[PDB]
Amino acid sequence: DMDEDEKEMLSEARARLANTQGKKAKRKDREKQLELTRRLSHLQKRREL
RNA sequence: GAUCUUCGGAUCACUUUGGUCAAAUUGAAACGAUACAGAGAAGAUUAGCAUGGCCCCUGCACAAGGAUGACACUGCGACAUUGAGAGAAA
Ligand SMILES: [Mg+2]
Ligand SMILES: [Mg+2]
Ligand SMILES: [Mg+2]
Ligand SMILES: [Mg+2]
Repeated sequence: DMDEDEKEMLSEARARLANTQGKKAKRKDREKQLELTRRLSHLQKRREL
């Protein structure tokens, strides 16, 4: 337990240090990812037609 | 027509029309239904003020609210070289 719990906090800390984007960065990129993914299906409909 | 007065002749009164349709689908609000997604500040929860306009609603308002109303970028570069080595073209 004690060896295991030390290794958990050591991995959680590597996440904190790694990313600074915040809520607005993550939600703004998903909007890009949805719009881009939406087109690829929409453009295939144009070639299909 | 009326009043004077020769049956002539006077005199009074003078050009309307507020129209985005000439008869409610195809010429002046959009919202609503549905589907998805589902709320700032570098752990998580959290008050806010501003900031900039081809974004705007509520409001008599130069009060105040509306998520802090919402939305918001950050490669370039006015190009020097040094010294050496290799390559193709004069
Ligand atoms: Mg306000
Ligand atoms: Mg808030
Ligand atoms: Mg409020
Ligand atoms: Mg504001």
